Amino acid sequence: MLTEDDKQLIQHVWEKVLEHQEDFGAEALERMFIVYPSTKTYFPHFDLHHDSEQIRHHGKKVVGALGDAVKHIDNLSATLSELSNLHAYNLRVDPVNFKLLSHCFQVVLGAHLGREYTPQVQVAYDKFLAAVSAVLAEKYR
Amino acid sequence: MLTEDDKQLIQHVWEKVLEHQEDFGAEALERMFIVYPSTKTYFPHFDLHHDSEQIRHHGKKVVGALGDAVKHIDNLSATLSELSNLHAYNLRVDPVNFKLLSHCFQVVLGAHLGREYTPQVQVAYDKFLAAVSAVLAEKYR
Amino acid sequence: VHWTSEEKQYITSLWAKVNVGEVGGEALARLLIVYPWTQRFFASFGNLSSANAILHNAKVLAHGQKVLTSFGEAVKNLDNIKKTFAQLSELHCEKLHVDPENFKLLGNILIIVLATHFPKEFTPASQAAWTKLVNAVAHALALGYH
Amino acid sequence: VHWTSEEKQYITSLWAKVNVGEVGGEALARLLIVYPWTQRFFASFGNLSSANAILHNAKVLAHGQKVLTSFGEAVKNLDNIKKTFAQLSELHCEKLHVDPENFKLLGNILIIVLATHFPKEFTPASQAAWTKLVNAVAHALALGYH
Ligand code: HEM
Ligand code: HEM
Ligand code: HEM
Ligand code: HEM
Repeated sequence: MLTEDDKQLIQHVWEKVLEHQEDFGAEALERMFIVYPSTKTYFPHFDLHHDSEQIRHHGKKVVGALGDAVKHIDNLSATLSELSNLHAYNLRVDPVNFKLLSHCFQVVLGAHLGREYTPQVQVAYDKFLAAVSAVLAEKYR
Repeated sequence: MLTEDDKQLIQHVWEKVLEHQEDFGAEALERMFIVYPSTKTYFPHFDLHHDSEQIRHHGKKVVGALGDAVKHIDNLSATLSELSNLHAYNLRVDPVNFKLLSHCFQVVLGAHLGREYTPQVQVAYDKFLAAVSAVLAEKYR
Repeated sequence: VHWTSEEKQYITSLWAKVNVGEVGGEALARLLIVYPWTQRFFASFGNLSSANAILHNAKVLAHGQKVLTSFGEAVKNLDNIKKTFAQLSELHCEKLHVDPENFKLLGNILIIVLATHFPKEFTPASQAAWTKLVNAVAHALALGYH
Repeated sequence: VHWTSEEKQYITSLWAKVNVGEVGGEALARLLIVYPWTQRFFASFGNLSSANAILHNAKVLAHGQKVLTSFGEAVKNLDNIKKTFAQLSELHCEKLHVDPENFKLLGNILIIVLATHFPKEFTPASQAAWTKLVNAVAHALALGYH
C-alpha cells in the first residue's frame, strides 16, 4: 500500500496542484477527451471546446475530489462514497476509463514537474490514483 | 462488496468443491495451461502432463487456499498475507494471470454445475475470485 | 488466423448443438449482470434494475440471440472473421463507442455459458479453440479503431 | 494505420530531439519500478532490489536504450510497423512469453516520460499521435500470438 514516503512525495507535488486546480483538471480532462475520444460520450451536455467554462469548472471539481482523497487517504471508501455511487449507479462509468483519466493526470503532472516527476513520484501517484479508481468502481463489485 | 446472499450462494457451491478438491483444482490448472500456455512458464519444475502428481497435489492446495478465503471472506488480506508475499515477491506473478486462473475456475464450476451455475452464482464467484486476486497482488501496490 | 482442422471441428461440432436463442440470452443477461456498467449501452431496453428483471427482459433476450447469431457467422467462416465483422466493428467503435475491453469480457462470458451447457464436450482442448474464436471476434471488432 | 501528415510530424519532429539513451533508461527503469512483476523477465540483470538499485543498474539502462532504439524503427517507418516488429513479436511471445498487457503498460510509461522531457511540445494533440504510436507497436508485438 501507500508508504509514508509515498504520502510525502504526493503532498509535495499536490500543494502545487492545489494552486492551479482549474488549469490542472481541465488539462487532464482535455488530454483524455483528445487522446481517448470515446470518453467524450460521457459529456454530451458539455461544450468540449478547449477551455470551455464547463471543462474548467469540472476540472476543478475533479482535482478538488482528488485533493479530498489525499487528505483522507486512509479512509478512501467512506470519503468518496457519494462519488462512488455517482459514477457507478448514475453515470455507469466503464472502469477502464478511470485508468485513462488517471494516466492523463500523470501526463499533466509529468509535463508540469519535468525532471521532478521521478520514478519514485510516479510510483506514488500510480498507487494513489489506482486506489481512488478502485473505490470509484467498488459499487460494481 | 459481497452480500449475505452472495456468501450463501458461494458456500452452497463450495461444499461440493471441497468433496473433490484435487479434481477441481487440477482441472482449473490444466484449462489454464492449455488455454493460456504462457502461464506454463511459471511451472518449469512441474511435469505438466494430464493428471500428473504435481498438478493434482498443487490443484488441491489452490482449492484449499480458496476454501480458506471463503471462511475468512471478511479478513482476506490478513488470511492470505503469506500467499500474497509469495506470489508477488517470490513468484512475481503477472496480475493478468490471476484473472486467467479465476476465469478457468469459473469454467470448471460451470461445467460441473451446469444449469445451477446461474447468473447470480456467477456474479457471486466473480466478486469472490476478484477479491482474492486483488489481495494476492496487493503487494505490487 | 491459421486454424487447425481439429480446432475447426471443436467449433463447428459444438455450435451445431447450440441453442442460439438460449445461449444468446444467457450471455447478454450475464454481461449486464456481472459487469453492470455495460447497462449504460442499453438504456432503451427498459427495466434492468435487478438480475431477475434483466433475465426476464424480452429485448435483452432477443438481442442476445442476435449477438450469438453474429458469432455464428464467425463459426461459419473461420478464415474471414476480420472481414465478416467490419461493419459491426464500425458500429460498436464509431457509433456506439464501446470500449474494446468489453468485447473480451463478453467473450469470456460466452466461454463460461458454453461450459454450463456442454459439460462433456467442452474439454480444455475445446475451450482452447473456442477461446481462440471469441478472441478473434473481439480482435476483429476492435479493428474498428486501432 | 492511416497516419495523417500532422500526426507523422508530431512523431518525427519530437523524436529528432529525443535522447534515446536517457528516455530509454527511464522508461525501462520505470517499468520495473512501477510494475514490479515485470522484473520476472530480467533475472540476469543483477540487483533490482529497490528503485534506486534499478535506476543505477547499467544493464537496465543499456537495455532501455535498445528498446527505445527499437521504437525509433517504428518512427522511421510509420506505415510498416506490423512488419518491422515481426521478429520481435516472435521473441516476446514464443520465446519470452511476456503477456501482451505489459506492452501496453510500457507504452503508457513512455508517454509519461516524453511528457516530462518535452513539457512544451507534448500537447494533447502530440500525445494523441504518440499514443497511437505506442499502441501500434504494442499491437504489432501482440500479433506474435493472436
Ligand atoms: C480520477 C477519477 C475521477 C474522479 C476523482 C472524479 C470525480 C468527479 C466529481 C467530484 C464529480 C462531480 C462534480 C460536481 O459535483 O460538479 C464528477 C462528475 C462526473 N464524472 Fe467523474 N471523476 C473521475 C473519473 C471519471 C471518469 C473516468 C469518467 C468517464 C469518462 C467520469 C465522468 C463523469 C461525469 C459524466 C460526471 C458528471 C458531471 C457533470 O454533469 O457536470 N468521471 N466526477
Ligand atoms: C486463484 C488465485 C491463486 C491462489 C489462491 C493460489 C494459491 C497458491 C498456494 C496456496 C500455493 C502454495 C502451494 C504449496 O504450498 O504447496 C501456490 C503456489 C504457486 N502458485 Fe499460486 N495461486 C493462485 C494463482 C496463481 C497464478 C495466476 C499463478 C501463475 C500462473 C500462480 C503460480 C504459482 C506457482 C509457480 C506456485 C509455486 C508452487 C510449487 O512450486 O509447487 N498461482 N499458489
Ligand atoms: C465482441 C462480441 C459482440 C458481438 C459479436 C456483437 C454483435 C452485435 C450485433 C450483430 C448487433 C446488431 C443487433 C441487431 O441486428 O439488431 C449489436 C448491437 C449492439 N451492441 Fe454488440 N456485439 C458484441 C459486443 C458488445 C459489447 C461488449 C457491448 C457493450 C457493453 C455491445 C453493445 C451493443 C449495442 C448498444 C448495440 C445496439 C443495439 C440496440 O440499440 O438495440 N456489444 N452487437
Ligand atoms: C511493446 C514495447 C517493447 C519493445 C519495442 C521491445 C523491444 C525489445 C528489443 C528490441 C529487444 C532485444 C534487445 C537487444 O537487442 O539485446 C527486447 C528484449 C527483451 N524484452 Fe522487450 N520490448 C518491449 C516490451 C517488453 C515488455 C513489456 C517486457 C516484459 C515485461 C519485455 C521483456 C524483454 C526481455 C526479457 C528481453 C530479453 C533481453 C535480455 O535477455 O537481455 N519487453 N525487447
